[PDB]
Amino acid sequence: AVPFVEDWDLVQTLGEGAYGEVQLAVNRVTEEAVAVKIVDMKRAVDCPENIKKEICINKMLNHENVVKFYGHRREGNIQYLFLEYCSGGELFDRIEPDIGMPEPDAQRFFHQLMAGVVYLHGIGITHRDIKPENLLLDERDNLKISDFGLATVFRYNNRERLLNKMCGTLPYVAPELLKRREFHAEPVDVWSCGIVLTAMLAGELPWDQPSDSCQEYSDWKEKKTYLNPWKKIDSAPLALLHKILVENPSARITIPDIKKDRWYNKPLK
Ligand SMILES: N[C@H](COc1cncc(-c2ccc3c(c2)/C(=C/c2ccc[nH]2)C(=O)N3)c1)Cc1c[nH]c2ccccc12
Repeated sequence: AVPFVEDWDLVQTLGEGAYGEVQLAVNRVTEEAVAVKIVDMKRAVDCPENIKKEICINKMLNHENVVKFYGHRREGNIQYLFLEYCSGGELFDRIEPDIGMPEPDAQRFFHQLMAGVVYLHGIGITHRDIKPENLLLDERDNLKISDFGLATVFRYNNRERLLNKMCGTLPYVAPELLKRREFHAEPVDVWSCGIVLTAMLAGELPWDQPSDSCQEYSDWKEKKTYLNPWKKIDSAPLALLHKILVENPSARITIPDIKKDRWYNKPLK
């Protein structure tokens, strides 16, 4: 075999957190760039099971819209995850505050968001947590979902399993996830997408949590869109968010339909 092909240099860190340390690894021969997550299984009850599922799931993914997987290699506590690098950073830094971005692009990024999700759900896999700082980019600004830590299989042998685990992100989390003891899983993800849109359409979140106890959120129901944060969102998409961000998860436009949307299939715009 070719010499020095297993050695990757550690240039800079891509992040930092309570998850671990995803460093940017570069080959030693080809200079092939890759990201490496350094999750640490500590003590005697916490990650050893949560990192296994992640590693266990990333072994199913295979789409140009999802953090490509390569492998891993356990070294006791220090675990290394080799996932497709991204020079296009996160979409999170592509959103201007109280502004957003060129509509013609949000429509774009949205599509890809649906492709990955479509994909996932296709094989019965919920991400249970979507958001800009997760939706990465590449050299061609091609959206690429990431972070399958809070992922879980909702469908196995054509037998959808309902959920109950309330793990996500309060603003981006669905509303029924904070109301019903049990609930489907596909929807929640779609709802989490709607935000992503307005997030790229308004350059600001809509609320803190989809609860009647939250000011604005209450108004979004009364259809109070007049000059509210949903003022920077033209009808075209806002009409889609009306259908998306719907109270009754048992009446929330799907993806096969999001696809059928009018703003969703509008040229350039
Ligand atoms: N590990 C997390 C980051 O979330 C991730 C979890 N799992 C996987 C990834 C991940 C996977 C593949 C990746 C990247 C990131 C990545 C990031 C990147 C940054 C700049 C350019 N590229 C890349 O190019 N390929 C990222 C750090 C964190 C944990 N808790 C936090 C609280 C606040 C801020 C950060 C964190």
